[PDB]
Amino acid sequence: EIQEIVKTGLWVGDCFIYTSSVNRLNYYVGGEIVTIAHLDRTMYLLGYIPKDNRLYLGDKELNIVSYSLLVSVLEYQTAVMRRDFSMADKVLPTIPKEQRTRVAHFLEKQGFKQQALTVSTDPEHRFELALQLGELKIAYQLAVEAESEQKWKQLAELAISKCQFSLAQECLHHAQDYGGLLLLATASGNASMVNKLAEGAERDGKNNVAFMSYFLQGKLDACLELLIRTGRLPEAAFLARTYLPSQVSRVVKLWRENLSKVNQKAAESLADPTEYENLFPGLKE
Amino acid sequence: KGYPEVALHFVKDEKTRFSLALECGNIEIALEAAKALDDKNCWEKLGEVALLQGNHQIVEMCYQRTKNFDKLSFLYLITGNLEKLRKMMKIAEIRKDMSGHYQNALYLGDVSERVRILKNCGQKSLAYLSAATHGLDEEAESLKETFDPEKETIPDIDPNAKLLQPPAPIMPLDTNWPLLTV
Amino acid sequence: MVLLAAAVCTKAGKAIVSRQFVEMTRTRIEGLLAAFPKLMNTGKQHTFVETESVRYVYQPMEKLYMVLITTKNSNILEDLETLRLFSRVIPEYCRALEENEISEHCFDLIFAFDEIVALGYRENVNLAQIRTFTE
Amino acid sequence: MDSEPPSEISLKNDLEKGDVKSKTEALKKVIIMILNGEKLPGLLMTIIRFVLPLQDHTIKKLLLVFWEIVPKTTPDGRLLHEMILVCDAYRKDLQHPNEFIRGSTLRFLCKLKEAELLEPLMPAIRACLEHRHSYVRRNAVLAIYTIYRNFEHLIPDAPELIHDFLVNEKDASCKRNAFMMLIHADQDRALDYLSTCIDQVQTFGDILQLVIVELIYKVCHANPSERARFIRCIYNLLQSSSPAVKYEAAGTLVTLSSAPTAIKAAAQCYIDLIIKESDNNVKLIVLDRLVELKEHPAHERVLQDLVMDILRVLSTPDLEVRKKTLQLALDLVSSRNVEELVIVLKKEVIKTNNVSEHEDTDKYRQLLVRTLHSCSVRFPDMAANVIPVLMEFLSDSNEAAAADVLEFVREAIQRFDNLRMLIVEKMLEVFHAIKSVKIYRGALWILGEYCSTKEDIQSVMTEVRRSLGEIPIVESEIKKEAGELKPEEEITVGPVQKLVTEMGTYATQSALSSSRPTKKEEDRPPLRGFLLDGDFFVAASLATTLTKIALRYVALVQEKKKQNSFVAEAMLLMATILHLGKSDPVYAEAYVHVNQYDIVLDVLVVNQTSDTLQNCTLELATLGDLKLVEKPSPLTLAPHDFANIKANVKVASTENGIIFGNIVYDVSGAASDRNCVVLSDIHIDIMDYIQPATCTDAEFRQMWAEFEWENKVTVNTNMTDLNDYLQHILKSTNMKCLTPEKALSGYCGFMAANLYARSIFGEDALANVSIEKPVHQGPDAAVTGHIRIRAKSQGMALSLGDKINLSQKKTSL
Repeated sequence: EIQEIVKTGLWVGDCFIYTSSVNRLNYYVGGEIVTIAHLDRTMYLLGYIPKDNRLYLGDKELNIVSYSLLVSVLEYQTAVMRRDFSMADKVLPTIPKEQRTRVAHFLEKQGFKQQALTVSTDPEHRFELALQLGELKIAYQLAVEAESEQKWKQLAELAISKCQFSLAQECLHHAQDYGGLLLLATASGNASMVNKLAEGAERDGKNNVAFMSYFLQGKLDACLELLIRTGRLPEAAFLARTYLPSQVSRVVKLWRENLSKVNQKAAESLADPTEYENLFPGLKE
Repeated sequence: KGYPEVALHFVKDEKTRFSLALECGNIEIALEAAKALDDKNCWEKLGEVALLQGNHQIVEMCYQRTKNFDKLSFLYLITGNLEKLRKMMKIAEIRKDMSGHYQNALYLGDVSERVRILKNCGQKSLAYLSAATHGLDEEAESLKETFDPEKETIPDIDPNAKLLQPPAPIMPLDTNWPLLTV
Repeated sequence: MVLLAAAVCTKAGKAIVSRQFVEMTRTRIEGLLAAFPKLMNTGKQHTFVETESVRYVYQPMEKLYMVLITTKNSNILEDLETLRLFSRVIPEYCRALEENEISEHCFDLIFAFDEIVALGYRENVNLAQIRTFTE
Repeated sequence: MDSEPPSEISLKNDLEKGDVKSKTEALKKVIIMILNGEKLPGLLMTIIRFVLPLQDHTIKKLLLVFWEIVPKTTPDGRLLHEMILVCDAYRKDLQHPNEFIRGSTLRFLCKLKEAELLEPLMPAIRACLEHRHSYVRRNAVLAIYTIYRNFEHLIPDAPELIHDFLVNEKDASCKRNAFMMLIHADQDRALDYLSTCIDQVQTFGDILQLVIVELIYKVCHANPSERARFIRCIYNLLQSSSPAVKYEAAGTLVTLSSAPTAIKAAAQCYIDLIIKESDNNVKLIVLDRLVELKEHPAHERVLQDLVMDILRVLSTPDLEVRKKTLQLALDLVSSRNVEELVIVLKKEVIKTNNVSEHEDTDKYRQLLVRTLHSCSVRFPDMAANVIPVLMEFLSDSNEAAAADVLEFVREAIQRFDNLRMLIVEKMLEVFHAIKSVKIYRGALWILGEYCSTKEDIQSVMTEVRRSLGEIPIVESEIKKEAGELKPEEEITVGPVQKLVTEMGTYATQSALSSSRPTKKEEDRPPLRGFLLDGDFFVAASLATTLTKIALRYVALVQEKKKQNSFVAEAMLLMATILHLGKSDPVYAEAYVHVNQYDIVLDVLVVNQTSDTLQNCTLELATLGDLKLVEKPSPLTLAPHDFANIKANVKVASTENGIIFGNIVYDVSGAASDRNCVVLSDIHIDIMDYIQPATCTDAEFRQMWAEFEWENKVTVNTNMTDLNDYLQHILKSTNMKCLTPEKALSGYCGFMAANLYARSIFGEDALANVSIEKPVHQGPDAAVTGHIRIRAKSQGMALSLGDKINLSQKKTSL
């Protein structure tokens, strides 16, 4: 049963070309209704006269208007219906831009995402077909390594689903996605590719993203540094004490100085242990 | 007065009390004024000033009630606590703060904390990678088995290379940062 | 309440008769009706027009506005429909809209307003129903 | 009685009179005066006495009316009790055989959230438990819910009384008529019951079920209510690139712009969007779906393009629709905007083809030539199209018609070097019949640059050179122009060299050549002859002369950024330019204090005197745009009283009829001639009353033009930039420093602020603060700034002028 109502109709082969009460000229293939073309006004199918190379329509007038039937579209789609997807692809060089994407979508609806991918002019339709197929690599080329982050975020999730972490780390990189990218990445235990995607985070006040990156194998890679950058100077002093290479003396000073400028006088800090905070000789391991 | 003198004398308004505290740099009074101002913002800002006087116990309390468990989680190895660092992890687990709950597992020598939190997130992949690298392949495997398997894959980061960190060599922590106060 | 007030206005610069379902818009009713209905509710010959953050629905009758006001809304069809039913009920009481005759049948109109819209929720009315009350 | 606040003595008289009509009218008159908001308690005993038990509905209905709008306030005839004179004999009213009195009584009684009527409203649901109408059953579900709202969120209101206590809401679902006052907080069982009811609906009732519980699995099931929710639900299940093709949204949408052209213009926009989603470059913005109405098959009958032609407009429908339509042609089809703008421009620009597209007003013609021509400058393909169309523009062969044509094309040649060689011969033709400047200017430039190509030039130029018309600006343009390109490549009776001779004479020299030039004395004072006179180093030859200049284009010239361009189609642009896009002794002491962001005017009121000042009241006043947010409220100012009394302050209000000075503060006391005295607390200014508003560069510019701002002062302490003192002070005279009017460099760089306000004074206020901060060896006056000021009759101009100097107040009591 076909969606678009048949106001009048005609049989061209076993395919039914009909007019619709939407002014749509549609054709029935497969029990599926496709729109061959749009009628602008209300039109009736007089008949198909092979001579003129036309379908002859008439309005309210007992005169002629002509629509040539779009046979290349019809044959592509008919072949798709039959489940002769390859056959429909032979038709494709003579299906233009957006029409290849549409005919592709027909091919797809009937099934076979991949054959639809080759014919679809539009890269986006290829890109989605590639996610659907589960062809990560093909979807990856289609995104294209530099930008198209939206493509990559869809790919990155798809890659995590398949538990193919590898493709996922690359998608997230291209995506950028510092917050998400870090989560996959900081699971390293050696911080192998986690610093880059959090370099910014250090100084953006995305300190949290930054600390996980650098402290992951007993190393202070830029742990301290993230804390200085942000102005969370106390925290760098504190870190320095923790792992004691006694760097604390310098950090506490820089910090103490910062208290005097940032209006503290009764906790002013400019001493070694007298005015609140405590430089390294107060401190210990 | 930026070195309170006049300030000490009139302090009756919960705001004047708040103000007084940052101008000294001793935020012990701040928290109470901040309390009596009935407001969260004050607790996080005085907590930050607190970290500045040096002591993180006071920061924790504030930051906990402003609900910045994740800031705390970040602070905590920096501070060198491990007991307090665990408390933050749970109460940030539930928020699904992935830059809160997530932190602490790294910060202790073993990663197990993440593995469960991530399991609850449904982030099975992330949970396996974290666990596996520490040599907690068994937990990593649990996550794979409950969810989609395939743990074999080697990402741009390691999926099984040692994670071990010696957590905080300091015996007295920086929640216990020394102070005299003037 | 969703419906603040149901109000008959004269664009003389005053609310001629009006109904406050529960004590809220007393004096408030007159100032809103007086300013906004004068400009055609600030309309352009559109039934919905919103001004000073209050939805005004209206119909002009002479120098008078029959006005429904809301500042919240549950459905599109409903606001018009209470106004509409009101517009069947109002000429039975006052023979179109006109300030003096509206004034004289404050009781009639006001009672209909309570009956039509109860605690801001648009009930329904009809000219026969109205009769039992004023009997 | 429309609104008559003193009439309460007559109403009492009218309220009982032995004539039922009079009583009804009286009670009615009370209602209308309360609703407006006027005096009512005097009457109460009289009002209450006739009506109370009766089943006679009209008085009862009237009294029932007055109990929902003021019952609480009025107390002469009612007082305070559980079974007040609102409901005591209205238990009879509730229990009458006539549904109307019971129903009415139920309805007001339960409507109140009153606690002095809580008990009488509860079994008041009895009056409507039996349902003689749809109205009775609806009245009941709404009244039970209103009872639930009135302090009975527990067991006093939730079960059944005998059929409803919060259960009409359940019953309604399965009964013939629906209505669910159950929207929040009510029985779960009824909520569930409404779902079942979606099927067995009553349509008004369906809108009530539906506000509570929405989203269907179906298509529908029937009725406007379900239908209205349904389009919301559809937008969910396909959000993607707008609705595209509007759903059931279309019906309300037309009325949304009933005034009348704006609907079509909007409709045209959607229809264009819908056609296709193109590239989406500069004015190629069509979104929605890529294919849904395609574009451009060659077998499609009678094609998509027929609708596309409407959008190409001269005005072909009316102006609002026109502006939308030109953008819309550009939007579906072009390369950017350029392609379809050239087609569109070809139609609009002046020709010999149609005289419905040519006009003898020179600027419009000229502008139209520039619009067509800017497309070439934008995109190459257009150069080839433009030049032959431009020659058709010329063919009109009015002095002026040629003139406009010549003027743009000459600019195009500056861009388009020795590409437009072909045009020169066409361009000369109409240069001979002449009555204007423009024709001479342009022609002399084409014929001049183009000399290598042609050889005619003594003959063409010479008829004009000895002809008259208007010739100021002619001089300038001919001066840089006449010799150019190839040193000896012409000859008719004057080769290119005669032309250089001529070119020099026309500029400012003298020489017999082309039967002498028309004028020699140059255009506007700065231009003069001399530069070019020096020039022509190598006689009219592409080298480093006039030719160079001519066959080169000044700065960058690309796009439609207005660099040898004009930005789309000239008529559409006028509309876009228009769019501004604007966004008893008394003593007082006082200070202003702020604690926990509460701004208050502290006042201390002092009686230094032994004398009696009892009868002491304190008030802060509303002057105009100043207002009290709460006056000081103590009854202080007594024999030797010192008190601190706080008056809260606002700055923003609406003008009151009393004086408009500083701040009025009123203390009252003993005295009978001057029972009220006005005495002051510290300064507040007239300036408060101004209201701040802002301008953009377009609004500022428009207003500059609109009314004069010649008036200037120089204000000291404008040494500083815009941001510092000047902004803060300007703020207090409710002004704001917005956009610039500056032109900074190494010699220029006064800071310029465009100011705006819209004063509550019947004027706007504008100003430009120019800060004369030295960026030259000779400053105006060094640091300081001159503020050029206005207001709409420059009555606030002056406020800007002095309130940008200094401004500070403090005290320390």
